[PDB]
Amino acid sequence: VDSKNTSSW
Amino acid sequence: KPQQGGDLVVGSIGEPTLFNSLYSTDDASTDIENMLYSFLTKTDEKLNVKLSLAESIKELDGGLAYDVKIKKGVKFHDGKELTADDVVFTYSVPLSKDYKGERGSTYEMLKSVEKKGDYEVLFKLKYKDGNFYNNALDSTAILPKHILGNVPIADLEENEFNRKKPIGSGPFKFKEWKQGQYIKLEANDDYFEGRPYLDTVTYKVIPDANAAEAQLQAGDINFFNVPATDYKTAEKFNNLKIVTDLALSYVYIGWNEKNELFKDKKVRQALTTALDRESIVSQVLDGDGEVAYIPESPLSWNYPKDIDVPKFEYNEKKAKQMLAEAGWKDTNGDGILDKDGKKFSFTLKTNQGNKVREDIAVVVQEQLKKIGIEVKTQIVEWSALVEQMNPPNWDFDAMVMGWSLSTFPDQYDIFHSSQIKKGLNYVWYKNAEADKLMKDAKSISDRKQYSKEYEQIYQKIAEDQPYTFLYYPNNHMAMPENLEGYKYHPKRDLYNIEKWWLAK
Ligand SMILES: [Zn+2]
Ligand SMILES: [Zn+2]
Ligand SMILES: [Zn+2]
Ligand SMILES: [Zn+2]
Ligand SMILES: [Zn+2]
Ligand SMILES: [Zn+2]
Ligand SMILES: [Zn+2]
Ligand SMILES: [Zn+2]
Ligand SMILES: [Zn+2]
Ligand SMILES: [Zn+2]
Ligand SMILES: [Zn+2]
Ligand SMILES: [Zn+2]
Ligand SMILES: [Zn+2]
Ligand SMILES: [Zn+2]
Ligand SMILES: [Zn+2]
Repeated sequence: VDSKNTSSW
Repeated sequence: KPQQGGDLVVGSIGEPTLFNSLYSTDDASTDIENMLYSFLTKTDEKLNVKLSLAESIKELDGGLAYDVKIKKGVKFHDGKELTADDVVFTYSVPLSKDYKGERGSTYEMLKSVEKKGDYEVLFKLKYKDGNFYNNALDSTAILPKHILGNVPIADLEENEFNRKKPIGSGPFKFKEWKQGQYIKLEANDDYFEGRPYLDTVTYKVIPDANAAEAQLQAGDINFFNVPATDYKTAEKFNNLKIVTDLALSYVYIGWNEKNELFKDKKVRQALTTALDRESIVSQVLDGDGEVAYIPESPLSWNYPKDIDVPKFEYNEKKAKQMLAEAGWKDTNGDGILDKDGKKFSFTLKTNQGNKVREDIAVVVQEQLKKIGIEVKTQIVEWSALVEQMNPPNWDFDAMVMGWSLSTFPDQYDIFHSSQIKKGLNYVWYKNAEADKLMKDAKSISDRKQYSKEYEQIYQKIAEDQPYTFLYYPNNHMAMPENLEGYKYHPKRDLYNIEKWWLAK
């Protein structure tokens, strides 16, 4: 599965 | 043993934008997509590719084609059978000249996609690229052609299907999206692997980590990624347990090279050198997390075990010297560096509700002030910030941000210069030598050879500092103490949620 902008951390 | 029933209420600090894997770029969207839709494959908690919608996949022509048989009797939420037509439709969309999404990288190796029978499809590739089997197949949500098959591809992203009328074949069906508040989904009674045990899943938008922690305490939400600083508080809460491990992610500062301030490699290296990243982790994460020096997660088989990359360890006087060498010095007694009639002043953005990142932004402002760099901080709502960073906007000077990394390690999507115009190279990074290495790496089949050549790519990215790499975060997943069937997945927080149940 591919890269995604992540909100957490 | 497993018991049907119950309602999970998942707290999220970011609101989704839309539910369509061909257009979404953000993890909140992706969380909902993985509940609504099905995928030919699925990467499990050990990061192995498993068949999901596919009955079988045969690699042909040394990796230049894939023959895929689809399970029969799978239904969309409208009761209609999912067939090869839907798979051919979905994967053909990004091959159109009219495709306007940011996910082109995932499909650019495809030459064509052909129907070979009611439940059979042949994928043909222009060249070998492991991203197809290892990323495209598990990332591509299958859409219903009988709904979307005649929408002009130029207009597909705007269609109401993607927001409040989605129809998928996944384990949960769309019920309601109350904008700014929640998305409610209901168990799909006709799901092909059997109905979920949970009756409903609610994705509750709370763009304030402290408020979400308070709701968790009160029982208003019952599933949440608790910030590390709140661990000792939350572990005392009633009716909950916390599962903790490394996330498949890193957090970074993206320096937008559209901005004059960040075009010079030596300046970017200086900015990293000016930042006490160990103190950031100690201060802001209470020591929970490790400083990052490589654009890959330690979980990855490709993570370089024995590489000495430049680290740009904190050294305030060296940063000052490097900036002076790069032409920056205060020439007007105002305390802030000056060059060619320009002052070193910019805005650092991050996302509303991530208190850790908000804190990091303030710490960066303070640390860079010490070397005469002026930073304004700005907190922006998640969906808006995603829109701002993406093409055609790139509307940021710098940002504190994270990646949920691909499970198949390939930096091309993020750092190859071809991905600036319509992909994920939001910071306008270009190293022609790195471009070549990343492109050529795609043809290397053996993993040892691949990992060995990737040492050079890591060196170049590290040397160039297109980002300041900050840390590798850990997840702290709070859930009901009676939740059974849960397995920790480092990328998908709600992995296999259809298999979780509440013991009663
Ligand atoms: Zn877009
Ligand atoms: Zn042909
Ligand atoms: Zn053919
Ligand atoms: Zn037929
Ligand atoms: Zn159909
Ligand atoms: Zn149009
Ligand atoms: Zn029912
Ligand atoms: Zn608050
Ligand atoms: Zn921890
Ligand atoms: Zn440590
Ligand atoms: Zn000045
Ligand atoms: Zn806040
Ligand atoms: Zn704080
Ligand atoms: Zn060279
Ligand atoms: Zn999530």
